[PDB]
Amino acid sequence: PEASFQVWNKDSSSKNLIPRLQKIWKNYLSMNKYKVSYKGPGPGIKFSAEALRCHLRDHVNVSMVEVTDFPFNTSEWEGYLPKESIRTKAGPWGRCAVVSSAGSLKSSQLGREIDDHDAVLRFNGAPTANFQQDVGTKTTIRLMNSQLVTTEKRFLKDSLYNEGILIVWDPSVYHSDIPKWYQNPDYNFFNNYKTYRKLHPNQPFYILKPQMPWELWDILQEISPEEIQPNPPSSGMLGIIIMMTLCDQVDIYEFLPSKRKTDVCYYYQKFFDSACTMGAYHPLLYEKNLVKHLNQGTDEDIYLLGKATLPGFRTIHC
Ligand SMILES: *[C@@H]1O[C@H](CO)[C@@H](O[C@@H]2O[C@H](CO)[C@@H](O[C@@H]3O[C@H](CO[C@H]4O[C@H](CO)[C@@H](O)[C@H](O)[C@@H]4O[C@@H]4O[C@H](CO)[C@@H](O[C@@H]5O[C@H](CO)[C@H](O)[C@H](O)[C@H]5O)[C@H](O)[C@H]4NC(C)=O)[C@@H](O)[C@H](O[C@H]4O[C@H](CO)[C@@H](O)[C@H](O)[C@@H]4O[C@@H]4O[C@H](CO)[C@@H](O[C@@H]5O[C@H](CO)[C@H](O)[C@H](O)[C@H]5O)[C@H](O)[C@H]4NC(C)=O)[C@@H]3O)[C@H](O)[C@H]2NC(C)=O)[C@H](O)[C@H]1NC(C)=O
Ligand SMILES: Nc1ccn([C@@H]2O[C@H](CO)[C@@H](O)[C@H]2O)c(=O)n1
Repeated sequence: PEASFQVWNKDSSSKNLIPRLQKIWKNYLSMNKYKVSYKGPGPGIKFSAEALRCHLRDHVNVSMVEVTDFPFNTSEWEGYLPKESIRTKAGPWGRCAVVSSAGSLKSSQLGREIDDHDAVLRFNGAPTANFQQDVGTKTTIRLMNSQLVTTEKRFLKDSLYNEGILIVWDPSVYHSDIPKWYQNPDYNFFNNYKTYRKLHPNQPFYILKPQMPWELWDILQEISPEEIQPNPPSSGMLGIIIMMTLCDQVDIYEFLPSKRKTDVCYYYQKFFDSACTMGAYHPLLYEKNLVKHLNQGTDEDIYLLGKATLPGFRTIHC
């Protein structure tokens, strides 16, 4: 007979959520922090995985702030941004993994498998020490939010960040261009970005353009059958899109949860929070519908391995 088990439900909505997280979702809708007014095609639209993958390649500009973008062409910013394009510095690569920071990675024994990709993406302060056998040992790209660069004093100190290519991103006002964003960043990380840059001139450190997270959000809101949190996508979703721009194959682990689904928010932290898996601030719930929708793997691969497989943009149709 055929096995019965549960993997992520592609049509997850707020009505599936715990009432606790339902109120939180509702409240973020209300305090429209980023002054979002969705004016696109309208809540709820169906795409084939082939078409949506191609609607994603075409309508999201994965690009980094360059020294041509005002005011990063001014004297104070001289020599601060990387000379070369990230695409020059990064691959293009063949096998790539995205390591989510979920607690569900604990005792998953993915460490060797994750190490067998040409390049590995991790987030924020997710550490390697003590976790090699569950998480891997290699860090090629690390995507971080601006809050960590602004406020985490460990960012300028801990030897871990000093591995691979770094990227910082910052939530802007909805549809804001670079100069408006620069004047009003969510966190003021510019000082610390500069200060790091002085410390490690050799290691490539990029700033994501503020437009990218909202371009991805538009598609989310357009897909979902209801209003999603008007806050940018999680680092995890942006990281998926990024690696898709740089890889043929992206294997993404414990984003879609395995059977090890747990309230433990992070593998390196000890505190419990269901919201880390299901979403509170980020529209994480709808991102996972998406990743589950584009998933080219089996449902068994999700149950056992927490593994989704999405193909990279380089290998797509029309
Ligand atoms: C992600 O990031 C993406 C990249 O940044 C981004 O994509 C960009 O989107 C923009 C839209 O938002 C889009 O902007 C348009 O740009 C047009 C010009 O582009 C050309 O120059 C830019 C320079 O930046 C370049 O990037 C682009 O590629 C174009 O270069 C051309 O490249 C061709 C390559 O294919 C090349 O052709 C090749 O040549 C080869 C030679 O061997 C070979 O032959 C190849 O086979 C051949 O293909 C070509 O030579 C070259 N051309 C040039 C000039 O360099 C603009 O035209 C356009 O502006 C118009 O539209 C906007 C609205 O969109 C209007 O506001 C604006 O006013 C313009 O409207 C025109 O207005 C004039 C004047 O009023 C009108 O003229 C009248 O016409 C009448 C009838 O004709 C009559 O004559 C009257 O007398 C005239 O007065 C005209 O009709 C109006 N047009 C229209 C349609 O109404 C616009 O700015 C940009 O191109 C995109 N970039 C890329 C790379 O795709 C993307 O948006 C980002 N994603 C997200 C989600 O944000
Ligand atoms: N329990 C968790 C914790 C985190 N995450 C994903 O991992 C990224 C890094 O924090 C987050 O941005 C999020 O995408 C997750 O899916 N589940």
